[PDB]
Amino acid sequence: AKFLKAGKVAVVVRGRYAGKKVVIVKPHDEGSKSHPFGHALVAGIERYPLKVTKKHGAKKVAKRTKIKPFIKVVNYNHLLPTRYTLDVEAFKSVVSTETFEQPSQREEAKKVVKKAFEERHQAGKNQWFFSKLRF
Amino acid sequence: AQRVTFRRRNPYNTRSNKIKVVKTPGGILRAQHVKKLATRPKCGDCGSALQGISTLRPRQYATVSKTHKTVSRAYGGSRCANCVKERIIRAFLIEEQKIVKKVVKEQTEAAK
Amino acid sequence: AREITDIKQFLELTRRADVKTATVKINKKLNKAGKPFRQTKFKVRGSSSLYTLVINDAGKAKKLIQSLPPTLKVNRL
Amino acid sequence: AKRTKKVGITGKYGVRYGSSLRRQVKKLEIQQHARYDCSFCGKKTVKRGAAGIWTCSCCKKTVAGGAYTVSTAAAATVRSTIRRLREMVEA
Amino acid sequence: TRLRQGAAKLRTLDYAERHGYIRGIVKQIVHDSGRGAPLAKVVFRDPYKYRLREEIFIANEGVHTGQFIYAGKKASLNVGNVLPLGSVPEGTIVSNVEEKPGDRGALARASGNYVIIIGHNPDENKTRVRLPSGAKKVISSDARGVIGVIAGGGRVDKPLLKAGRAFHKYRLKRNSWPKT
RNA sequence: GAUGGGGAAGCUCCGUUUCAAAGGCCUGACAGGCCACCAUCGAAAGGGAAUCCGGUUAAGAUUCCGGAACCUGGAUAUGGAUUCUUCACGGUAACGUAACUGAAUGUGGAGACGUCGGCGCGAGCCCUGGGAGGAGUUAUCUUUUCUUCUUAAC
RNA sequence: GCUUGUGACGGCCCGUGAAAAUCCACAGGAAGGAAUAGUUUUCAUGCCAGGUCGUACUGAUAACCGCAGCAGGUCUCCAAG
RNA sequence: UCUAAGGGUCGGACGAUCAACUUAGAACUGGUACGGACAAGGGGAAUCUGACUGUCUAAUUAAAACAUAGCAUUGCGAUGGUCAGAAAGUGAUGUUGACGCAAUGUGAUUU
RNA sequence: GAAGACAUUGUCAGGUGG
Ligand SMILES: [Zn+2]
Repeated sequence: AKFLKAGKVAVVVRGRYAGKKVVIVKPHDEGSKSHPFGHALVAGIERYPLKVTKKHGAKKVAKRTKIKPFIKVVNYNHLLPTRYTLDVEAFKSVVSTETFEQPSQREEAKKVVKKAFEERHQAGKNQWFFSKLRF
Repeated sequence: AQRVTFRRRNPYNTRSNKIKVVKTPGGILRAQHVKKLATRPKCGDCGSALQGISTLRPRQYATVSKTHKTVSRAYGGSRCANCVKERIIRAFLIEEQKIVKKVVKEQTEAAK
Repeated sequence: AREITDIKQFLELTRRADVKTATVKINKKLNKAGKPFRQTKFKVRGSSSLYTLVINDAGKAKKLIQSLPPTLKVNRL
Repeated sequence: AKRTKKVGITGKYGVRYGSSLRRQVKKLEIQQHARYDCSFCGKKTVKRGAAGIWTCSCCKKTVAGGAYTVSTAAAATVRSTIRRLREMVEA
Repeated sequence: TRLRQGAAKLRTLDYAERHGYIRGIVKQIVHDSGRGAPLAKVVFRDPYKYRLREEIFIANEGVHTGQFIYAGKKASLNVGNVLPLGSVPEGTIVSNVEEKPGDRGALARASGNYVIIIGHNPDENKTRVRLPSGAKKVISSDARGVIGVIAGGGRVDKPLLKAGRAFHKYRLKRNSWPKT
């Protein structure tokens, strides 16, 4: 079956975001005119959140838990599946086939997912995702 | 045929004291002292040549900016773009197999 | 030395407080079958690097020679 | 074409150094310079160099071996007795 | 000895080797300058400080690059690895073995040579092993030995057929050629 | 080839990191903490930061003069970029652009590397067509013979 | 076409044909920092400075060594028709 | 003085343009001489020796002398073998370990 | 770790012995 889904998590293998985890939102098994291959709109991060401890202050954790999102189109072959998953309904409509244009769209689309990942990582769900794969 | 003089005091045909000839405005040939070649930097895992990088003399790298000695992704100025891909998924799969051994050991100690 | 393609870029290199001196050169060359036209070369002593500008038209030369400041020390040829 | 009857591959040395020696050096010269089977690729692209080494350009892997072969009969028998003795001692 | 990369030595008998094992990895396999046998750049993780500690083992046959070595005392019996000789039974063929524990090897080092454990004195620990010459000798168990023959057996079978090859041979080790 | 050290009746010798208390920091309130070597000498032909042309003298020039570039090490102002989403964006990817912080420690790369053969590529020189200039043979023949027509560093 | 340089290949060996100073990057992330304003001096511009010594000459059937201005000897580049 | 063969670049069976010296083949000709100069192997039938490339008695000897790869033997398992130091907390082989280290007679081959 | 009142080191006496 098409075990790849849009509530799914994956990894990047190439193109300036490898070694960083992502999530699928919109697969296209035969692509489009542009992106003429099986691709998927995805989102992930660019700067992982640093670890925190007991003794850190509010300001320290505030500095450490800033996080950089990203959104990109990718060939399927340049990813790897993952058994883990994530809740995806929050940021479905902000991203779109047209959202990768006129980056007034793109930057707000980054900011929504920035707040989303921040509120998620605080009271951390998907700890495995939010921690950096080491390599 | 005009004949040419070494400009430096080393007379010998060494690796370094090399000679390219070039004709000049004033109408007399002279020798011109080329310097040694670069080499492609290489892959610490692959032993392969890696792209995007300027083949420059080693101190000469200090002049150029960050871009020419680098590419964008992680493991930029050292690696192959395939050896990275191999090791990353190695680190992912055996990271999952750590969980596999976790479920094995917790199963047998639960049996104990 | 370096070459210029934009004059709106150019016109502050002549005001950048490193220049004291600059010059103009004129050149006699022929375009494809064309006709023999003079060709202006405005050169300016940027101290770290000489900046030039090649121009074929003479009306633009008369424009720029007047547009440039009076204090700047130019020579010809 | 097969351009000779019995001298074969070592004919560059010529008429020198004796036939009884030419035979043995020929026997080893065919063995050293041929291309051998990769354990991993399964390809006849495995070449020696700097005697003792054996190297597949395909998949870039290298392995030690005989001075003039990939592997010895002693390698075979120690491999087989190890396959025995590992299973014997482990259980 | 210009080009001699490093002595064909063993690791030291540290706490890991002595109460457990360790995984150590080969990076390449290189021809020694003036040796009948090849060597192996092989690396471990120094467990007291954060770095990858290089080691220079002798290259037994069968071993390839991209290979691991579990090694110490609790290592599974496999080619390329190392143990002190008490855990194995008789008959396990080894090489590059030690005279005393931690001397990093005197015996069974040359090309295509090996030694053959035949006996044990488990109480009052020793181990009985034959030499390539064939002289029997019983030594303590805590000293070690690498599995398998030294690679390159049959280096000796080939003649040389001309003097320049012998000059190229004996330029490298020692000026013991031309001999009277 | 020093010092440590040990011998030597002794001049001085064996040895070169080893039977050594060998050296310096990093915050931070005189107390805690980390690191690990070992000297130094030896290549005007090996490695190695970076320059060209023209002119000039009785005699030297990659040295001087005229012009034009480069390297290293400093300070420090501006421009530009990044940012109220603080440590840029784009491209499937190969990788890119004018930049786009970062210590201790770790890892990797260059420096760093044979001989011979044949094959390709380009540089210089050689053969030379046409044109424009200068010289020379021409009793007789030769739309001829010779020379110039160039352009660096960066 | 001649010489020379480089490249991609191939052979060649029980010969496999050096190490260091130096430079750079990468992983790592101690920590620092903006909104009424900072950060970036590995981008561009802009400013001062670069010390000691050698440097001429010949390099040879006269400039050196051969008791000498000796039919001798001394490493090497350019190499036309 | 001729012929034939050996090519690129441009068009959709072949054609237009562009250029090289390589060989072969047929004539005509004169001192019947012609690699014309210069440069440039004399060859062969028998006997013996060392196997060979190679090395040397500069300044009376350049071999049937020396080394050579091979063959066979002997020694040594590290407190070891060879070898050295004024003595040492010494030192080479040795960053080595019996397919090794070292000394032997002998020198390719058939037998 | 091995070895241990033996070794060994300092000094004496036999056999052999260019
Ligand atoms: Zn392979």
